[PDB]
Amino acid sequence: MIVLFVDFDYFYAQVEEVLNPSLKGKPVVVCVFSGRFEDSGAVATANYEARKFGVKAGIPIVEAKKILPNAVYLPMRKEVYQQVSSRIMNLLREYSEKIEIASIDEAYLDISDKVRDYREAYNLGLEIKNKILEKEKITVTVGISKNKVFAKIAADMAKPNGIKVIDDEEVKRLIRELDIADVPGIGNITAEKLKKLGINKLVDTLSIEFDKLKGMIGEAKAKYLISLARDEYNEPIRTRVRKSIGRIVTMKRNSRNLEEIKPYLFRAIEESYYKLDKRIPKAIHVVAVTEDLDIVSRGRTFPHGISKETAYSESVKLLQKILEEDERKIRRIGVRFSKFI
DNA sequence: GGCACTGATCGGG
DNA sequence: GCCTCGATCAGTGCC
Ligand SMILES: Nc1ccn([C@H]2C[C@H](O)[C@@H](COP(=O)(O)OP(=O)(O)OP(=O)(O)O)O2)c(=O)n1
Ligand SMILES: [Ca+2]
Ligand SMILES: [Ca+2]
Ligand SMILES: [Ca+2]
Repeated sequence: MIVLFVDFDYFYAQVEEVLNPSLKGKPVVVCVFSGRFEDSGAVATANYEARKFGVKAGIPIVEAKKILPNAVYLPMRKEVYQQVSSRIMNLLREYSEKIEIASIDEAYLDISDKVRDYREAYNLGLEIKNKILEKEKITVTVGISKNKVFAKIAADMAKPNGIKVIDDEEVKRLIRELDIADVPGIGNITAEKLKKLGINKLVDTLSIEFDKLKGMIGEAKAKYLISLARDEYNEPIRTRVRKSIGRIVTMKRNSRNLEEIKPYLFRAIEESYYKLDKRIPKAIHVVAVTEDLDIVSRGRTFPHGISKETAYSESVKLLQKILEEDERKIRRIGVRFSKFI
């Protein structure tokens, strides 16, 4: 088919600029402050003026300040970005009945029934860009190609404030030339399991015999890569259904005292029910992040919905199970809810 | 043998 | 750091 992928530019930082245009041209850094002490936490994202100098998503706020001590550091206002995002997604709904909202700032549209060729798709992407800038003053990047994967690769290639088509010949080109590490779904861990098999371009997956592949990276990832390499990857645009909702907070200090952990757990439950809104979950998981940043979790499913009160008692029992079965101290604690009615 | 669960892992935003 | 974060894996109960 023809797939049009849309990815909002430096999204959180850009929303802050739209709400305060005085920020334009200055380096802006959106931060997630944990609360342990002044400037503990991580950068969620930064605009290009800050990113130019190495201030990127994930780094410690303290490291960012080392690099650009005079930048504007703003606390993440996720609920604001979520509202702006919801409005832009509503705009995209008008350009295709088949839309897949992939995350807070990305969506795929199947525009097969809306255009005959790539020339026409390109024009449709420009139209969408202009509509989003018109209504919300947000810039975005558009990628277009024959499937979801190469559409995303296109947008990657053209950001910021871009638009690009990857046509059939170029798809055949990329299967040959593009490094596997640049293929969506290959991370550091799988990339280096591939290097260690010698695989470094997509075409190579087709000459290695399946089980050396499957054996090392898994059945699913092997099939995925092979289908891309055969130019046979087809995955429809499907509406996404939220499968879980939760909240995990950082404690003021590592601990494995139940009475000390409890107040953070109950706050996580409270904030989680607020986010659930009308969704009633049948499953609850307590989730612990250990001092060495590992993640442990224990859950229970009920043949019925979980009332806040049942969430409160069950969560303590689940936290207790985690304390027995793992002796590392806990750094972050929260819950996730799922299996909605 | 293979389906339905579970917690851990991996890739990603 | 936190997720309006989900998919897939190995280990297992089960038919
Ligand atoms: N480790 C990360 C990565 C991303 N985000 C959030 C903030 C980003 O703005 C948003 C979108 O991700 P991109 O990965 O799309 O980030 P920008 O949109 O920030 O980057 P770009 O303009 O390159 O797309 O998700 C986050 O909180 N933590
Ligand atoms: Ca994105
Ligand atoms: Ca983006
Ligand atoms: Ca990559």
